[PDB]
Amino acid sequence: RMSMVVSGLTPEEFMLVYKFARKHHITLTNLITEETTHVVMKTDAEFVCERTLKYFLGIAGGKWVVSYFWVTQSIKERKMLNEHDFEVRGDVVNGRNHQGPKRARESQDRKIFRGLEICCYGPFTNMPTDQLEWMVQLCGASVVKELSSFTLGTGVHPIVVVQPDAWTEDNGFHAIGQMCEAPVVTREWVLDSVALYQCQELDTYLIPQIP
Amino acid sequence: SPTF
Ligand SMILES: [Cl-]
Ligand code: NI
Repeated sequence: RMSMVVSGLTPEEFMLVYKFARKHHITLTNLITEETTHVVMKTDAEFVCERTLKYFLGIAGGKWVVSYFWVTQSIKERKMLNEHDFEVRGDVVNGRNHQGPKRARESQDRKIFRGLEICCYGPFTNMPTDQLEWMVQLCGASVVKELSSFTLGTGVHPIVVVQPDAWTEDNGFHAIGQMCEAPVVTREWVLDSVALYQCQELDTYLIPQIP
Repeated sequence: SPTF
């Protein structure tokens, strides 16, 4: 049926979503999972939201990513309006009009990370690693745990993803190209890619490797 | 939630 999580709300606001859920027999939970059908975001007047994990796992799963205005309006009009009509256009980083969630809902047959082996390497922040990994699998990539366990051959295309911020070492991520043969890039490659639901030419994200 |  319908199962919701919310992102960016206040308790007051959450309470309104709850009232909504009660009226319409919609399930409402704290954590996002496979079953989650909807992701309710705090947006501005033009449905521009912030980027949060739920936001990403939302698009990645092709869930409904809908502005909080879906709720209040539905309450205000004593009935449940169309998700179609309140969907989030974009975000405060990737643009007000990119229609990410849209694409997704209609691309579950060709996922942006078809034929990719991704290895999320090293420490991350604000986002547990297994979640970033879950993210990329939802997009069709294949997760790999250790640099040395990329699937050699040609069949596939490997990629190492790092978040430089969270490192406590001097010269050590400039030198991944020593222990494997994959392009290296920042998390922003994935997040950006998932936001837009477009595969971002590695170009802008590559990290330079000590020969 | 953290934002990015
Ligand atoms: Cl937050
Ligand atoms: Ni190729």
